[PDB]
Amino acid sequence: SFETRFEKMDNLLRDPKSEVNSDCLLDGLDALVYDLDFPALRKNKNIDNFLSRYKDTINKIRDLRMKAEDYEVVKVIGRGAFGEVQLVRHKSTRKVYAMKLLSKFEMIKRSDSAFFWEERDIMAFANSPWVVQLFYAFQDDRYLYMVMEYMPGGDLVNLMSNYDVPEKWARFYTAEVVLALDAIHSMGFIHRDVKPDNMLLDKSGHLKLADFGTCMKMNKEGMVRCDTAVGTPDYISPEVLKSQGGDGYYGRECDWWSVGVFLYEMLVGDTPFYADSLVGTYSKIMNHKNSLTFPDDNDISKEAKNLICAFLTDREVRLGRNGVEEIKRHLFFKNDQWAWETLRDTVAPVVPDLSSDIDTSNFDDLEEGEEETFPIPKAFVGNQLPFVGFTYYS
Amino acid sequence: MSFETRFEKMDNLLRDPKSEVNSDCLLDGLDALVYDLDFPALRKNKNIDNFLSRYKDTINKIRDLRMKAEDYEVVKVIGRGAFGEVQLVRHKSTRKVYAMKLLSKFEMIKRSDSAFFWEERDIMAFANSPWVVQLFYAFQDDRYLYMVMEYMPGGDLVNLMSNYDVPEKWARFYTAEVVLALDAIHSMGFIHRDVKPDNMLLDKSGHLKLADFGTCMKMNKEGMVTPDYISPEVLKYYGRECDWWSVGVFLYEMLVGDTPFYADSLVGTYSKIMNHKNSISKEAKNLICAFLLGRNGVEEIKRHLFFKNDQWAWETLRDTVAPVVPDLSSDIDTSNFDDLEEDFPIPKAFVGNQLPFVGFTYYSN
Ligand SMILES: CN1CCc2nc(NC(=O)c3cccc([C@H]4CCCN4C(=O)Nc4cccc(C#N)c4)c3)sc2C1
Ligand SMILES: CN1CCc2nc(NC(=O)c3cccc([C@H]4CCCN4C(=O)Nc4cccc(C#N)c4)c3)sc2C1
Repeated sequence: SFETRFEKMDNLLRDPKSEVNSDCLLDGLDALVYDLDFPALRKNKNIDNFLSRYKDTINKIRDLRMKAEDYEVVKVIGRGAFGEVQLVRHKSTRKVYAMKLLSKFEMIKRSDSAFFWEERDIMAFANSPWVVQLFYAFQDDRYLYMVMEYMPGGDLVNLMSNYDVPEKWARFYTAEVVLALDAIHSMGFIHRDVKPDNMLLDKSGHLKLADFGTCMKMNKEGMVRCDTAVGTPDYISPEVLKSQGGDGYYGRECDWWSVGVFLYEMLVGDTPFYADSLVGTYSKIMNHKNSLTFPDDNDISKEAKNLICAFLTDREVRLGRNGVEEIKRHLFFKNDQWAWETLRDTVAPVVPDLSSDIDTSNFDDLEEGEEETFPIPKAFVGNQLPFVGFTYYS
Repeated sequence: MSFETRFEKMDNLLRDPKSEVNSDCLLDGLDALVYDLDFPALRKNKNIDNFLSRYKDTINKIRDLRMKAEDYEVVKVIGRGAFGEVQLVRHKSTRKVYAMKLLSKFEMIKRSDSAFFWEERDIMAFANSPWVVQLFYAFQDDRYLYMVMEYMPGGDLVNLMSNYDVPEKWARFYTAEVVLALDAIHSMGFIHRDVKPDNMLLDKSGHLKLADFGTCMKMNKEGMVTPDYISPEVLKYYGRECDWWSVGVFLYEMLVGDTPFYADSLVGTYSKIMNHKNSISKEAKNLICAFLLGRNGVEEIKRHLFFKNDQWAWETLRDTVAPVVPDLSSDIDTSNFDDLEEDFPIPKAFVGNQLPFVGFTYYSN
């Protein structure tokens, strides 16, 4: 039908979740100009006639649509594998944001050019207080940019380093992670990277997850198949650690292992499977039945020890294997202060004392090293193609 | 400048039908990219493979949704050109009757003539003049370019001169219509470069309107930019005066019966044009020699003694009764059109054969 055709056709161009969205279609024309404008390629009569027709307008569009120049970089608050997070202020609106830039070169070289898609969807369409919001997503020939919600309270690895965390506080932050992970599992995702570095605090001192670059969409049975181990050497689970070609089948239970590791470091001060060599950690995780030992001097309760050991076991005997309510039911979470249904509405243990909209007291100082860039191509390579459709505004 | 104002201007370019980076033109890019990249040799590239696995499925969904040649039923082949043909079509859903021009993408890539259609597109789509054949829809596939236009049931002026012994009264009318038609094209900043009776078509009322614009070119700076109708200055930048030469050639052929510079060999015609100085009314002769004038303005042409008549006025010429009005029995009547017969390689690396056609798609209203 003619009428039904243009109803669906126009639906595909305004939809923010659509692959062929208005802002995603421009990314194609933009990447094409980036990848074709070279002397060797310009020798082609077809490539030359395209560039002479679209280079003029594509430059005007480059100035109009969101660019890195529109943002005033205040301070580098974080640093990752493929980039760094900066505290930015938009030059026109004067709004304060946290911007994460991802190196397109480091992504092409290391063949890791697909991890950002799930993170882009989760942050933009989560609609949960447990997830750091993504306001704008843009790009250029060199980087991918993610203009997100700024967390003035800082990361949790900054909290345990600056405070001697008691059990009362540990009870709160663990319960927040449990509720936050359940929200991610509700969207049908396994985080595969639960660590205090990814847990960030807002202006009120409440927890919300931030790095969703290790997330995977769960199947109808709540499982996932992976030929590659992903996470952090200390927080990684034994079933997801040995995950290789053939034997790489696991559910959401691997995310509960990382909660136990987190609670241990929160109370003991060190990770449970820490070793001076990275291979030593690997062997300790697989031998958790004999490797997991608590220090002789204890500030920690019997129920906290039970909750750690309930999480730090084999997948088939691990806590949370039969719903999230199984975890909520544990004796360690039984308290007089808060309730599960209204946990984010109660007062946080630490509330950040903020003097200005650009306060970075909770983030420890970092150096602002030279990077590599793509060589000129002798023929079409299309290095900008795996990034087409990343641009988001809504 | 400012954030809020940048989003308004960016949204304008996306909706604007005259814009190069229009909504329908942006899809052409993604469409051409899938056409040119989906090959085994190219799919060996990790970047090309990851793009196609992500966009080929959704682009095929769009190809079905967007306008196709399958949406129209071909009634009769009314015309034929160098790179294509003109067919009388009926849109299967709306049942509307149109004239559809096809252009071979292979013939354009081979012969290197992959830019002539751009002026033909802009003139027809954004003219908003009764003197220009309207373009309703413009679409494409991996094989052709399609131009869904206004159908002219009255036919071409070549058929008129062949079927009627054209008197001066008729010649005065059709010449004045061409003059008003060319003035409208010059107003848009375009020079025809090939004004001939084959390009002049008649509507249901018998009124003239120009159609073939493959020889046109946009005016450089102020106003500067095929045989026998070719002007000597073209032969060798020239202005809009070259189109007025072709009007005189047209008026001559309409009254005499033959072209003024006709020769049995094509080479002979070329020499006769350059030697125009040596190669049935006095006022008709005065006009033919005047064009062989109009350099200053169009009013100079209108104020000639040949155009002085009791029948029509220059301001209301298209509103008066035409000399010949086509007798049409049906919406698919092709009596004024003479009958005609009904009837690339896999790349080893990126060639981008669909790239000079990106941005051709147009949808009116
Ligand atoms: C192995 N492959 C799969 C997954 C993967 N993943 C990557 N990731 C990165 O390259 C990266 C860059 C900058 C920053 C971060 C992380 C780690 C440090 C803090 N951070 C925040 O995103 N912080 C934050 C996030 C949101 C808001 C605020 C604030 N305020 C801070 C990560 S390469 C890569 C490759
Ligand atoms: C060297 N280069 C110069 C520019 C150029 N140009 C070309 N041209 C073509 O390929 C072509 C195809 C079909 C039809 C026509 C022309 C000539 C015959 C009729 N016609 C109508 O366009 N007719 C009409 C146009 C609009 C409405 C109706 C009706 N009814 C009829 C031309 S190759 C070429 C290459």
